Amino acid sequence: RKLERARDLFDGCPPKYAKTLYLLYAQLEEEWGLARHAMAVYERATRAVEPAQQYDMFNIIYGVTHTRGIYQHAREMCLRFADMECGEIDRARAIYSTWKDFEVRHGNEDTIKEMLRIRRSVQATYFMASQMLKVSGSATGTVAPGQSGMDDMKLLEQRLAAEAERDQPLRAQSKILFVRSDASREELAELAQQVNPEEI
Amino acid sequence: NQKEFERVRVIYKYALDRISKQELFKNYTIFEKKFGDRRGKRRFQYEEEVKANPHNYDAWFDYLRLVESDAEAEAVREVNVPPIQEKRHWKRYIYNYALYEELEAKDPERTRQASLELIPHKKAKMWILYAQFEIRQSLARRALGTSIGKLFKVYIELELQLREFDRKFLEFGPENCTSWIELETILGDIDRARLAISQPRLDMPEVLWIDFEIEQEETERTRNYRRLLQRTQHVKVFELSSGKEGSLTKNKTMRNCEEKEERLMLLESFEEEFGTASDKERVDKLMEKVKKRRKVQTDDGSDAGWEEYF
Repeated sequence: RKLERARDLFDGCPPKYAKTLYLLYAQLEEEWGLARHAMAVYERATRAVEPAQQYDMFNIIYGVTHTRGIYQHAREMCLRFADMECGEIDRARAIYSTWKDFEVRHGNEDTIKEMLRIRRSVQATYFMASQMLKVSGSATGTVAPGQSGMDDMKLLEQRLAAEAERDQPLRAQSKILFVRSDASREELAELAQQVNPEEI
Repeated sequence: NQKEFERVRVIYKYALDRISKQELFKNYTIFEKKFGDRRGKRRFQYEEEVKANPHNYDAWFDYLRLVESDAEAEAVREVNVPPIQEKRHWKRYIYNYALYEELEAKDPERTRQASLELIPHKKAKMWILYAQFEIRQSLARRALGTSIGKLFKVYIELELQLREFDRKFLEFGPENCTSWIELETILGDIDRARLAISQPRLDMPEVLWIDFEIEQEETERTRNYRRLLQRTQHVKVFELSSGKEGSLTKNKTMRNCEEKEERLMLLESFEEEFGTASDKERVDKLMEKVKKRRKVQTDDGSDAGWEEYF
């Protein structure tokens, strides 16, 4: 053992050595080695250490803190996904802290129940318009309801013929009241046809 | 870097008695360094850095500080155990949602002495009646003797007395008496399952007064056709379809049935149940080929009579 540690005084080599102590089941001592590696190699190689170190030490608050220290890319997301289910929203805030990332959070929030997801999009708005259209429209369909309809107007006005079909649908949805706004919507989409045709 | 175990601890302890009074961020970082340097048994500052950061999380508002009280208490629990529970009790009380948050934490603390903790959490006429039936009679009775006191309460309290009395007609009657104060039919159907039980139930339903009468009619019919028709006449008048289904299960099924169908048609194009009940009455007749052919004759007879009726 000491004969081996003499090497530690002086990465593949690192993981190998930690695997030695793991074979001897020194456990905690082994985790220390991963402490000594990561102080060296910085956010690049250190990740290569750190992914196995996490998977292992979790397998054995402490690890939570360790990711906390760690955080200063996808690894953060796997890790956060782990922590929430072994506070959840807190994790979603962390992922929030790019389109694919936005898509994920929304999924996990839906897993915590529906209500957040409509909420998530508002965060989402700030190619992305295609995604806000992907979720905002769904929220409008699901639909506070007056704020949601006015939001449907705010989103339809937020920024394409299918989208014209969308605004036309929103106008048509009214029981003889979404006509004027509907014709205005088709007019705006026509204006988009004008700006599009104007393009060289 | 000079490979000092003890001198570094002297420096670190001699620094962290004055230097955090401002605050303790670099103190926590040097705690992480001391836990790291010890690695390259010795996870003492792991707890001290986490507990200091937990308390360091500012309490703003009431629910925010009470939410943090759930975090640091769980951190203290896993790792003055009574004074941390007392300071946790004042944080939750000093914050609508804390009644459901603390109760959990409070119970856990108490479990981890029992008489004093229960009186603090419980701190109205029906609640005292619920306590006297399942307090002295540890987990479940006392582990739902304070959680229960705070929609399915009359149903759960009736199941609690039935379990406590049996280990009985004294506890079941207390549930049956509290069922009357729709709800009484649930306690009636349960007490009978354990024939007075079959009857009491019937009597109750009768006295009271579409789903409620369907349960009492199906129970008196399954036990072993006279009172099934009597319950149908004083309930069915879904309800029209139920009276047809009652006549199918319970000699004069075709005549009376058809009469009723026609009457319903006249009392409101809407003759789809007369051709359907006649086709099922023909197919249900005992005879295959002869049984199926008879069902076609009975079904077509209703269709011909229905198609020639305005």
